[PDB]
Amino acid sequence: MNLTELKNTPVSELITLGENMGLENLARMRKQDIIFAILKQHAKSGEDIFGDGVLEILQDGFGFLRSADSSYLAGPDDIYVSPSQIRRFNLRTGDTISGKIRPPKEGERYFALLKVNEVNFDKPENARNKILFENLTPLHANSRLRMERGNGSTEDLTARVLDLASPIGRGQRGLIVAPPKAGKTMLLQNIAQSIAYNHPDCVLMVLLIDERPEEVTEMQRLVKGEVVASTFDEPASRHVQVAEMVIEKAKRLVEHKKDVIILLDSITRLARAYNTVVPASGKVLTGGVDANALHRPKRFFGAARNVEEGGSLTIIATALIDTGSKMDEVIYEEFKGTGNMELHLSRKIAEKRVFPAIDYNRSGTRKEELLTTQEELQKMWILRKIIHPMGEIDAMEFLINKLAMTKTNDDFFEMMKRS
Amino acid sequence: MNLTELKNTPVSELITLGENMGLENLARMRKQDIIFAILKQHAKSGEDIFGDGVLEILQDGFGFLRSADSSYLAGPDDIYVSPSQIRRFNLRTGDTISGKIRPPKEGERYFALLKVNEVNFDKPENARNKILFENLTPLHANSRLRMERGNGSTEDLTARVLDLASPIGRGQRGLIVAPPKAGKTMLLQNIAQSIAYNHPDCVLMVLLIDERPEEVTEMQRLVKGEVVASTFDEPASRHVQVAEMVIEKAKRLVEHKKDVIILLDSITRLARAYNTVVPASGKVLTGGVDANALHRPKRFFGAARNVEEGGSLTIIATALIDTGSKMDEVIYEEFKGTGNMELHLSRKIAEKRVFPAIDYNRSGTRKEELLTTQEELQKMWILRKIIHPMGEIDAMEFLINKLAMTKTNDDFFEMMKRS
Amino acid sequence: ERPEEVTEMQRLVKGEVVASTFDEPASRHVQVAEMVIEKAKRLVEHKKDVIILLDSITRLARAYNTVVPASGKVLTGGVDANALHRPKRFFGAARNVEEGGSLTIIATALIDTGSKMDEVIYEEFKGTGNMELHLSRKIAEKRVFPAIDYNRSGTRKEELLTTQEELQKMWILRKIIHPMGEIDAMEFLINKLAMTKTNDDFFEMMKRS
Amino acid sequence: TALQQAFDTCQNNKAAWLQRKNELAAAEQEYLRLLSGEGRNVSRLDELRNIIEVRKWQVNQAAGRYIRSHEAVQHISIRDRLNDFMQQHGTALAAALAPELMGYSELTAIARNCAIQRATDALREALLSWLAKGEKINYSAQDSDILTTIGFRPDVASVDDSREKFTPAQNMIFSRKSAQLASRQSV
Ligand SMILES: Nc1ncnc2c1ncn2[C@@H]1O[C@H](COP(=O)(O)OP(=O)(O)OP(=O)(O)O)[C@@H](O)[C@H]1O
Ligand SMILES: Nc1ncnc2c1ncn2[C@@H]1O[C@H](COP(=O)(O)OP(=O)(O)OP(=O)(O)O)[C@@H](O)[C@H]1O
Ligand SMILES: [Mg+2]
Ligand SMILES: [Mg+2]
Repeated sequence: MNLTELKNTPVSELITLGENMGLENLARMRKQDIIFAILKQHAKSGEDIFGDGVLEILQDGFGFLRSADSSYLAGPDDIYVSPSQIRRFNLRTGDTISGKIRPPKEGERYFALLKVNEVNFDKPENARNKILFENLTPLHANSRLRMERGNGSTEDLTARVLDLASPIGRGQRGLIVAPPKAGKTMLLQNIAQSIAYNHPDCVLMVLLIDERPEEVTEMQRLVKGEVVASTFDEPASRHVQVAEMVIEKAKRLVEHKKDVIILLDSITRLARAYNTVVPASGKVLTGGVDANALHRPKRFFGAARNVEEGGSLTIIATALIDTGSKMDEVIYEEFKGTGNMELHLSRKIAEKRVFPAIDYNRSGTRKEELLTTQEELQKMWILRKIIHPMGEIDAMEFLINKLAMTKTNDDFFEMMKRS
Repeated sequence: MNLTELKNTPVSELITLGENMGLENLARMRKQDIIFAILKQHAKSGEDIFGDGVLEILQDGFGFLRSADSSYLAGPDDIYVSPSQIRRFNLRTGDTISGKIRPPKEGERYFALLKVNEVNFDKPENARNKILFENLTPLHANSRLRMERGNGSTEDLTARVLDLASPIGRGQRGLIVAPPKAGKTMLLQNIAQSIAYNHPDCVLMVLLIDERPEEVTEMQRLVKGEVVASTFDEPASRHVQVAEMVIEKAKRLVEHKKDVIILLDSITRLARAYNTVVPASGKVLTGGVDANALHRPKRFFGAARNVEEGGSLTIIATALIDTGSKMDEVIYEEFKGTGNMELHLSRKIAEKRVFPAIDYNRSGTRKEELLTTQEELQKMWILRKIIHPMGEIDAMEFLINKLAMTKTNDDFFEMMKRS
Repeated sequence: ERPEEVTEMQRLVKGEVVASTFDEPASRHVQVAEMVIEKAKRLVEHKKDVIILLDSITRLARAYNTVVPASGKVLTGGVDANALHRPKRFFGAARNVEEGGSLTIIATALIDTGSKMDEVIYEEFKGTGNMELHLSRKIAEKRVFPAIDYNRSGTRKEELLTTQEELQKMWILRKIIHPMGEIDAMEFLINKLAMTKTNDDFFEMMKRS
Repeated sequence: TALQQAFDTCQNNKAAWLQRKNELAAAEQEYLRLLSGEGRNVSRLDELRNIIEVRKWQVNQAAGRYIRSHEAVQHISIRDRLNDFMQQHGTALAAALAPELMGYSELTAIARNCAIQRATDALREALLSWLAKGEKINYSAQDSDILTTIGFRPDVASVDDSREKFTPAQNMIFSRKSAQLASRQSV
């Protein structure tokens, strides 16, 4: 068989089929151990097995190959890759690999690679002639992503007002400022599913770090696209490793003319993990945070750009404020104006039973002219001018009850001027 | 010979039984030595001997069976088990094993096991075929837990406000942010006794860390459910090992379709023990906490979850604040977002002779809309809206003077909404 | 302690007092402390009430730390886990026996001595006792003694120790003395109770004048 | 026949309250004997004061429980007597207050409650006549003897000690005092 179908199955049928084929008392061990034993038995039987995953290289070329479904766990099922084929094919970290896998022999405990049939959904020789991500020229978000599904979903409202507040374009830098208990997770999953529905072509990735396991599994269930999530149980080292793996996979994939967007929940937690994972540089910013450590999140957050040659990498991230700690405000101030698109969430607007809890007056976008049309831009700026004089309570409730009396956004666009 | 009640019973009848056959002067050594001596004397006469315990494996398979009622002390009464039978009958850490016990021979001083007649409170045949706890997919809380006893007891009043403050659900990580002198101990034992008196089917466990012996024995003689209390006597090694063994036992019990609720007090002391027991990793955070000193508490606290089928494990832990220690502050800060519900024990409420000290405006719950009925849900919402504006002292007074005069929670709702 | 204090105590106290100056090494202190605590344990085993005054826990812990073998894990300030576990057995004997006898331990601790490990082990000893009272340098500077701080001091579960009316008196005193500062409240209470004869008379003259 | 059980409960509550009263008196007398006994004994004096405090608290609790049992006995006797009398003379007083109860029949809840309260005030005005003239009346002869045993309302000795009220915290701490008293008395 292949690792692809083995990984994405509940352990029930897996253990039943393992018992039917017959390995051992295969109940009391890890799922990765069960998969390893099944693969060992199948290899001993004599049938060839395919393999696929995402490749990473250590500091000495000791290459590993992990799987996205298992959240890049360092289990025994990871494929070993020697530096020989790494140099022969001139591959690096983040290159998706698939091909024949060599069963392990004596002296090693990891499955090896016989041959690779394709790399990053492309031929091994064709993908070699590609330039690095940093060699491209950034450009503004020319294309427009619309969150309106068009089916008039009753829960689509949170997305609709977003198009009326912050237009979304490919290759932009998105940041979200949200206090705790602001309904940001549901908004993010709504955005992800709207993107998957309206734009099935673009590759969707959702990254979760140090989140609750229930949130992780509901992200897995709800999102049709693949979602990578590392919980808080593992130390910050694994969070750093998985974040680097995801960002480098996105960088390697965008060169194949793929529009890739990735979620970041949250930038503050990733920055904290970077701060607590790196050694002290001798200079510490006030409060107890290393200034040098903040260089690491930028590498993750500075890749949001649009490429004229093709492809567009988009980073949409959320940030935490008023959490009671001092780190969150320091991270917010560090990432104050580093992104070209920001969306504000507020707590007082959330505690009055109106959602989404978007602060329309403060939240905004940059370079809307080249991103959307003209007349719609003028009409929405007129709407913003109407919203501005009043506060956030009346404006938000008014917008919510006005967007609920019709279905089509175009119909809403043609009703305020008539009255 | 069902050594359970032999260990449970006090020392007077044990001394009389030991002196029945004139076993020298056994009123001087430890209880474990007395039990070992009487067990060897009964075994030497040829009668069959039975024993039960909780399994903990060493680094070489030299497994030990500890006694729950002995506070998991590493005394001579622990039952030795060989790796061979562990592999044959599929034994793991935290499992409960009962059966025939082999008398020791020359070369060893610990009782072995002849044949186990029960493991994990069911047949050993189907016990070996069980799914690991971490392999089960987590979910959100589904079953509501009512802290109200319903008998209108004056002691239940505080529990009543708990149902009005934050509902308790299965697989819910609960935080009790309680500074010293906040009345959390009797609140915790009230919660435990309410759970025992309202949900006898659900397995109730209480965990005490480095607590004074008087409180330990008060808890032991108060709650009918069994309580594990690592006292203030032993060093951090025993605390961390007993915490690991009890959490493994809880996982093993919940793997068998059993609901388990564990109360812990306090998580700050457990984190302190983990920090002082972990070897230095070379990266020290502010407050003298290692970079890996949080891995163990995070892994312990993230265990609680609601599985897709079977029993659920729920952890309620108490965290201290304003103790004058910076590491307490940092562990509380890193433990803020890891729980889906928390109650604040406001200090200012304590000195006003109004109890329980609940900062109702600050405290809250998450995902409660999918837990309770929508009618009482919106009733709680309007109650929260009513209580939100005014201060904590007067809100607590207004809640107490009207909840004490009524009978039950729904009666309180009816009387407050009729006026 | 110095020989002066131990000699004046032994010539001033009524019951027998165990003492050991610093002229002897730390091992002498360790052995005398352990033998005293186990002797008191035996005395309370024989259903006899025994009270142990400890002065001071910080110095005893320091001696234990200096004498304990290193287990390879040393905390900040040159303190080991066993270095604090050894004095823990001496300090944790305070408990009550329901069928007869009692073993009460009252101990003093040193802070602001110029060594940070002193306050570290004080913090480790912050939540181990059910009764605490502090002494402030500034209160003693004003030459008013004892330099006790009423707001800071407290007793855990003092309701069971005293009666209801004494509890009411204690808590009305708490409410009266809590708002104002420490030195002014201390001098006010000491001068208002100085003219009295007994505590009950003071309570009676303050409750309704 | 639950009236007999209620009467027995009231009687044993009264006996327990009398036991509490006499033991409290014994504690008070021994305490006052020790007051003039001299020789300090501060710990003994404090423990005896705690003993007498818990004794008087449990005396108050027993008196309150006895009063509650007595009033429950009165209520059950009243309801049983009224039930049997209504089964004996229902029609006469049903026709005395006829029109409201005849129009009652089947109506809405508000109308039914209004009719019930109209009947209650009508019978109040009816009973006011004998409330004014008020000749002497004795207990029902069927079960007078039990009513003879309880007689009138509970005596002043059972109510003079129930004047004060205790907050739930007081109840909890005094229950702890009683529990430790029992634990130390058992040994
Ligand atoms: N439109 C809405 N209708 C009903 N409930 C809503 C709506 N928007 C938000 N909520 C409520 O807001 C709550 C906030 O929980 P949620 O998990 O979404 O928070 P978050 O802002 O993502 O952050 P965190 O999970 O860290 O608290 C949800 O439990 C949900 O019940
Ligand atoms: N419902 C209540 N009614 C009356 N008193 C209460 C109530 N709840 C708490 N208290 C008081 O709160 C005090 C707190 O004592 P306790 O030692 O148990 O507190 P804790 O919060 O567990 O913390 P710590 O043990 O560190 O002091 C108790 O002595 C008790 O008098
Ligand atoms: Mg969220
Ligand atoms: Mg406590």
